[PDB]
Amino acid sequence: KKVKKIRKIILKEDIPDLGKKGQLLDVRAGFLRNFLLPLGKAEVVTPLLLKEM
Amino acid sequence: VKVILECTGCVRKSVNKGSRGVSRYITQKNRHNTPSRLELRKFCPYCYKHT
RNA sequence: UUACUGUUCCCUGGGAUUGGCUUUGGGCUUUUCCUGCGCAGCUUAGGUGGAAGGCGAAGAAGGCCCCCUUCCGGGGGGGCCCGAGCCAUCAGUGAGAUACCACUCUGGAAGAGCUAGAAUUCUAACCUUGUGUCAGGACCUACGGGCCAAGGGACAUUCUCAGGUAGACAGUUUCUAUGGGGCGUAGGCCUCCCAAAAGGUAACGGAGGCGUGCAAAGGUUUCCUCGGGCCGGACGGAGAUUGGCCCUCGAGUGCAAAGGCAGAAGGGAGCUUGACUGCAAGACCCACCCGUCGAGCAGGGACGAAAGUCGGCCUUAGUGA
RNA sequence: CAGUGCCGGAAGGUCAAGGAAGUUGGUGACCUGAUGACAGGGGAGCCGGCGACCGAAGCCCCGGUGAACGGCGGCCGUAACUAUAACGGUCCUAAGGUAGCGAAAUUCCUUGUCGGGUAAGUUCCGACCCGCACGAAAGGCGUAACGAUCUGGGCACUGUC
RNA sequence: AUCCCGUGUGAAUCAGCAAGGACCACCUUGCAAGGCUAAAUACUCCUGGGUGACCGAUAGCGAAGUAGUACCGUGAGGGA
RNA sequence: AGACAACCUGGCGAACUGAAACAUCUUAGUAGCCAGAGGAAAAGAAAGCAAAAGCGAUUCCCGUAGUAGCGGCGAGCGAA
Repeated sequence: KKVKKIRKIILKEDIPDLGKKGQLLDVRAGFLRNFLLPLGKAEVVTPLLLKEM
Repeated sequence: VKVILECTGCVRKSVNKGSRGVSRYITQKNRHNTPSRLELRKFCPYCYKHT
């Protein structure tokens, strides 16, 4: 019935799957929370950091 | 089998004085179809009230 | 309890906690190539448009052969050989040049995307485990904290919706008459008797029917009227078609009975839909709710030359707020 | 193993929420004709309804399963005197009571017939059998021992009489 | 319709948004998801003042003297 | 941090009953139990009501109205 968020991110260290610290692949919500944010292996796309870095 | 069946006029939905469908139910059709000239419709006379 | 309605336990699907891949294939996509024997013919005419030059040495016509499709008519096509052409209103044809273009529809193939489906898969959260690990002034082989372990693995667990589902559990019902109750029968309408010469009348008092049928068995204008005896004529028979005498309406009238009806309400013909709309004084019945008849008027008709009859059916059952 | 239960299948059918191609309806900028009185069709968008197809278990369906719920049939004929039927025919179910026991804590009729016991016993024991309606783990049949058990006859002992 | 809640998706903000009993337009009112606030108001185991067409000894409080007493119940509790 | 007569707010919340039975409904969100607090509490300053006319935070009494309405359109409930 329903799909869940597919949330943009930006990286902090190379991904063995999608990109080497540059790409913006909208990973998944069930993925940013554990591997990406626990392991500090990603940063969420804040509109604040974008236009200042 | 004596199923009911209603008869009907010549509709012509209009903006005239209240003109309107005029059903007259009747019975007995165990045959082929039967129309009849039941009358005194909205318009005064009538003929061939079918179905 | 296989009575009614439900709850809980349990089972399954949808959503949430919920993630990595990398594939198989279902439904949309978007870019990559063949597809065509209406007949007049240069001849297997693809529709619709731009439409006077494309296509060539980043190397054609032609013949030598390979492959695939096939209606063995030919079509797409690799290789080599070849080396200065295959081309347009040039006319046919509803529609044009294989010069060429965008594609494209006739359908068909694949790497590209959504959401699923399935499959295995690992690791980050989840469940589970640990004599293991260190300690706080002491241990925590006193449950437990952090830590790494080891299994399991996005399944399970929980939360919500949905289908199924144990009387395990709950909330309730299960009629009355009934010459005691139960068993049996009965429960509404119509007709005859009991019903006592208006009406009405009771009993598990005695006889029966109904829960319809008919486009005609309705409506009109007409005509004649049955039966059961006897006599005639072959089978024909006790009883079937055909002519003559008694008759009380003993025949019938769709279905029960009573009352009715033989100028018929009995039977048959002619045309037809009045088995219409708006109604209605007054009556009958009358606990109420119901129910029944109705002169007469207006419209618009049928039949009938006219008078007149016709808003269902010989009347009472065929129906329920 | 017919019905039910349970288990295993689940190929096909019915199969909920939900998902969903479409389709439909209202509202509606602007549009259009007439005596008088007002409609109609209608961009967008916003709100609705119906919905092809998809949607698991369940059930239907198919097999196993009775120390799982339970069930175990009648009528009509013939044999060597007459009879009773060793044996046959018919509808039937899923099949038609096996072994044992039997008028039995189950037999109504019924103090059933017969034998023993008694002077006389509807009680009692042993048999027969037409088991109204016994019967195999709601077990069948029988058992030595045991019973403040129910039941029949004894000897001794007595105011029970 | 408004009004608060469980599950999941999950807007805009003033050339906006909510309400005006589905919904859609136009108009009118009010503008959410932060908080606080006196009075008029209901009450009596009670205290003070007053009143009684209220009782006056099985009535009035159950109770006009050691009355929740004696007594009864294990206990809650009953109760002269 | 314990106590409380009644009044109040919150959470959980029955049943006998009425419907001449009874499962929707009604007794009723009453009783009771738990949790707070006050002399009062709760509510409250407008995303309100209205209706081409106006109001202006709450809370109570009168009255509209036993009307509108809801309802096995039954018993009954009953606003503004």
